[PDB]
Amino acid sequence: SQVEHPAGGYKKLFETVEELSSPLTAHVTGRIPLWLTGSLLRCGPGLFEVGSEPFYHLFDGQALLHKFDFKEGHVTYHRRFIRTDAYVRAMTEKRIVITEFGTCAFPRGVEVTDNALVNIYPVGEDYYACTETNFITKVNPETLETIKQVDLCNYVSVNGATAHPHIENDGTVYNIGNCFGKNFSIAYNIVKIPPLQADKEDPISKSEIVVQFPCSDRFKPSYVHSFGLTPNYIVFVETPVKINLFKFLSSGANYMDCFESNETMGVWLHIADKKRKKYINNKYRTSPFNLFHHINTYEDHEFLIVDLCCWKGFEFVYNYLYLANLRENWEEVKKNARKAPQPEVRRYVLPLNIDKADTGKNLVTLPNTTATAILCSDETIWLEPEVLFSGPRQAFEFPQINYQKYGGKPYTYAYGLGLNHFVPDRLCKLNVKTKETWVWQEPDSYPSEPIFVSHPDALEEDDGVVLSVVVSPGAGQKPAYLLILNAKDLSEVARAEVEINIPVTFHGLFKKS
Amino acid sequence: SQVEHPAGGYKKLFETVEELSSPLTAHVTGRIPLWLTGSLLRCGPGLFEVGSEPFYHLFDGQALLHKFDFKEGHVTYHRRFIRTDAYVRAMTEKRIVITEFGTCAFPRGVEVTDNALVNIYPVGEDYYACTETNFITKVNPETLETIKQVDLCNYVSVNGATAHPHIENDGTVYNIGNCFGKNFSIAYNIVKIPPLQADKEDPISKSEIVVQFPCSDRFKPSYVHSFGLTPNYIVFVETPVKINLFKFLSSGANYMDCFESNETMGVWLHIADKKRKKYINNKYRTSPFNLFHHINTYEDHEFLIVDLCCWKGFEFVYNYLYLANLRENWEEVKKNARKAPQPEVRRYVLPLNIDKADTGKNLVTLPNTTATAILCSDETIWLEPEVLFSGPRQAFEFPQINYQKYGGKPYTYAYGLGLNHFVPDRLCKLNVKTKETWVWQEPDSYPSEPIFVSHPDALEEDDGVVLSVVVSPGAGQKPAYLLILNAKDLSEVARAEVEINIPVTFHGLFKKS
Ligand SMILES: [Fe+2]
Ligand SMILES: [Fe+2]
Repeated sequence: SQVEHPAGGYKKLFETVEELSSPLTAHVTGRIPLWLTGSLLRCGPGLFEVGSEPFYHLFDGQALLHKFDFKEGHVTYHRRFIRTDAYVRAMTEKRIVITEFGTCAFPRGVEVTDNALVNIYPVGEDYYACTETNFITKVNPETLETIKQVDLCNYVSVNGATAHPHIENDGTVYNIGNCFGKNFSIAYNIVKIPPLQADKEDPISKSEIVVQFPCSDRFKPSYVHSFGLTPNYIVFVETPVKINLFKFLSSGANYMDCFESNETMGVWLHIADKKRKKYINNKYRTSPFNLFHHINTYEDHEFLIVDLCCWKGFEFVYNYLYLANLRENWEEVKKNARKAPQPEVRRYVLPLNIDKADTGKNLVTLPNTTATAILCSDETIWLEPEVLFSGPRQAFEFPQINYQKYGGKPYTYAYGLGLNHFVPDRLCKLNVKTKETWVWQEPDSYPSEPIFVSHPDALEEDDGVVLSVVVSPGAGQKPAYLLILNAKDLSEVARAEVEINIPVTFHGLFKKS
Repeated sequence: SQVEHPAGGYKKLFETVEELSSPLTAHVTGRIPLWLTGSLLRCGPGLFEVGSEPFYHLFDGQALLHKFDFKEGHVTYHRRFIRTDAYVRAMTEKRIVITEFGTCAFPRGVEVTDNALVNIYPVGEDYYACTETNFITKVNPETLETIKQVDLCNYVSVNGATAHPHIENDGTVYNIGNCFGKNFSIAYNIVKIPPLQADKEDPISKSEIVVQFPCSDRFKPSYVHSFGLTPNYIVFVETPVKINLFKFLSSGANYMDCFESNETMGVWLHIADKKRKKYINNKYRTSPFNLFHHINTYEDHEFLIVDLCCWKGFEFVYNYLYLANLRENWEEVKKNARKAPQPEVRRYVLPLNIDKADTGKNLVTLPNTTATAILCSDETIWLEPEVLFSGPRQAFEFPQINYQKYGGKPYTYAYGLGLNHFVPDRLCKLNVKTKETWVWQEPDSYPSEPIFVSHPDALEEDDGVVLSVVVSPGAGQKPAYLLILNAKDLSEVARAEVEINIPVTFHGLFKKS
């Protein structure tokens, strides 16, 4: 179970690469399924230094857009840097011009980064690469050309937005960002972008605030990375990782310098009625953790099931993700993670109906969970999770599901990237009911978030494949490849090898063609 | 996994029986191991009503002492009521005379029960049956005669004592009970009874207070059921189940009426240096749970590993253990448990060395756990467990280990009784490192706490058997039997059937002969 990486091949995930001018034909081993037709689109950093000025953090390198195309069993690979302000101005001036998450730039107002290195998602007929700021970047998903920059503040009152909007079957987009909501107060706004309507105009110009969540601290919003969505409810988790706005507006500093941990609050969970557009005043509380990715959320009788990838503790996990740390040799990478928060997959169960006559008791009356929710006299509901996966410094992270058909609904399976002291080195499948797992790994191979693609005529939940981009440096070996696994048991079906390196990618999607 | 008991045979665990005048030869099926030589001694209630006056709670029925003897593959069974004050006076007066845990008796000073229905343990050359009060009862382990009543208050300043003293290899006994310790204050005392010394006098007359733990509340001690012991440390867990002494001394009421839950404190964990006899001022804190049984505790580098059978929530679990509830039909037993705390086996890891320079970080630097301990600025150490077993209303309870050789030391295996909505219906083995489990169960069979007995030539931790007393009522069937399982995989080795019923038993021991 404890796998070692003494060769240090994971360092290639963080080495600069060049863009291609046209797509590259990939060498196929095994058999690419013939129904797999479309484009795997993924974002990540590709330039980790501008000349002699280095980027310091994992989330600083300049956005590179990757694409693997699949048709009739053949595969191509293409990549282009996103022509953002951050990238363009850095190429023009031959230096780092915009301040990135953990890299301050040396020398009009505050120039917020639009380095869209995190994720890509559809709004209407368009696709937008994003990071976590107010700026998103329209891209062409066939050529990978950078179409335009969009400033979300032109359309709605929010200071940022997550790279994990939820998208319903009709194309309706929901997302969360903090704002200066009320009188002398901070809040978090849920924005809804409708699908493309008859009049064919930009759906973003029809953005609106659906509902607002209160903040635990008047002047300090929590860092929100993702959130939960069901047909009827929105779920938001407020962690003790706080953004100090006073400290940001003072400054030259970077984004990381403005984060702090609130030691006493623990985690507050909030639910809103999605259709009635109304915050529900249920004071759900639990112990402290970092949270980046919701796995999935759904309704079961009068309860919300909330599956989370947690990190136990209140220190901000991103402190362990500086490039210097991740480029260290293996023994030192392990040492660096010794005092880090511990990863754990957790199921929380939130009762929707709080009856006073149950004060002091466990309200989770469901038959198939060990999660609990205690109603206290002060009207807080204290929650304990059911643990679904727990491995020592072995994270099930970057979770993916059969989203289109089981997102926001009762489900059984999640796929994830396994992180070993923060270094990605395996792919995982988790049965969230039985807790059985499947694993894929090979020595000296470092994979990316697995994306699920259904067989188009699937009736079962895991009838399909997962795709992952893998780096595998070494003598007598192709430096990278696209991996295709059978979603049933994570056995290898095919892989598509390329002869150039591919750096780390965070998120992406499969666009059926 | 969800086993049903529509026939309601579990009710026989709570039906009055008669004592025997001499031992009964048991009918053997399979093969009793020839090295198994000695006496299985177990305590439990055997009289659930005095004439027409009923006892109400599981911990009220009058103490019955059971014994299965093993020699050269043959088995006898014997049982006698313990001639306590509670029992004797009830037979004399033809009514309930002493107030039991959940049964008040109708008409100075305060007459505290000596109903020794819980456990039996050795002190020097003697054996004592006990409950949780200041009165313990010397018994003869061969004849099952009741020798004498001992009032612990004659020897040491404590108001009670648990039924789970720890006993070292040399015979030294440690235990915990609360006391009016300091000025205007409550505390908990650790008492040590030495082994039988040269002068041959009663070791109890040489009892002494080793160390004292402070209380979270000035006038309200927590209910303490058991505690942890290693070669060098004592571990005590202070739960939010509190005893209200003011409410007790006011009263006619019973013991149960004086319990309450503190909603805000959570759980406080305390450690004392055993050899230097000194409380260590480390403020370990975690979320609320009920706790009855420590599984085992041990030292690993500079950390205490603390394995616990927990119930998630602060409502007192004993509220669900009234005889009326446990005698209900199956569907109503399940309904009654719907809002109960959820059982969970948990490993906590307590750092012994708290360095201020790690404030805000996880101090658990061990490689093979996901347990964490966060050092806060206010100097509390917040703890999160590693979950070892978690099943919906399915408790791994009444834990036992290879105590003599692995108690207080690094270990791998625990055995337990599986409770299904509080009804015992299976036997379990847990590998505390890998989390693999083994299960024994048969329809309509309701077993007792499994006791481990080692093979004389054992090379490994689980080389031996577990013994359990099982009730199995029904047509064409022996109403009860002693079950012998192989500790390796919990496969059946033998059983020793008797033709009379055997009610529920709580704890006991095997006395090698
Ligand atoms: Fe993310
Ligand atoms: Fe007990």
